[PDB]
Order: sequence, then C-alpha cells, then structure tokens
Amino acid sequence: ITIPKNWLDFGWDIMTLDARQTMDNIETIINEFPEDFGTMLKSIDPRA
Amino acid sequence: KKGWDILTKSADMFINDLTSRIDSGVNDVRGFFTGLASDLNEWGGNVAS
Repeated sequence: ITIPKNWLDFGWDIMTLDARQTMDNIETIINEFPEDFGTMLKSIDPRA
Repeated sequence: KKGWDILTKSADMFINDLTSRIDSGVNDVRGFFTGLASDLNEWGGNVAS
C-alpha cells in the first residue's frame, strides 16, 4: 500500500493533473476572446 | 481606429461641396442683388441724359 500512497496515488493525481495542464490551453483560449477574437471586435470599431 | 474616419469625414464634406454651389454658386443676395444698384445707374444715366 506504501507504493500507491507514496507513488501510484501521485500517479493518479497525475491522471487528475491533465485538467491542471489542459486548463492552460482552455483558459488561454478564454484569453483568445480578449486576443484573437478581441482584436477583431476592435477592428469592427474601425468598420463602424 | 484613428484613420478609419477619413473616407466618411470626406462624406461630411461632399455636401459641404454641394452647399458651396448655393453660397459660392447660385447666390441671390450677392450676385443678382447687383441689379438693385446697376439698374439705378442705367436709369440714373438715362434720366440724367
């Protein structure tokens, strides 16, 4: 049980860590609404 | 955003042009109103003669 507790539990928190590695992508994509899309709105200002 | 007014600020001006054709163009109170002095020299010169 010590091998789980010390290692494999951490390995399954590492399974759990996929969120806390992909939220990098997801939240920075949230930040693309300020950025890539956001700049496009700020070009729709000029169009208007 | 700065420059993207230009091509319709000109569109304010494009009737500032047509209205120029009123005051600089076919004006009355200046222009035609010269008759209301030159006619008085025609009549004046004629009546005096």
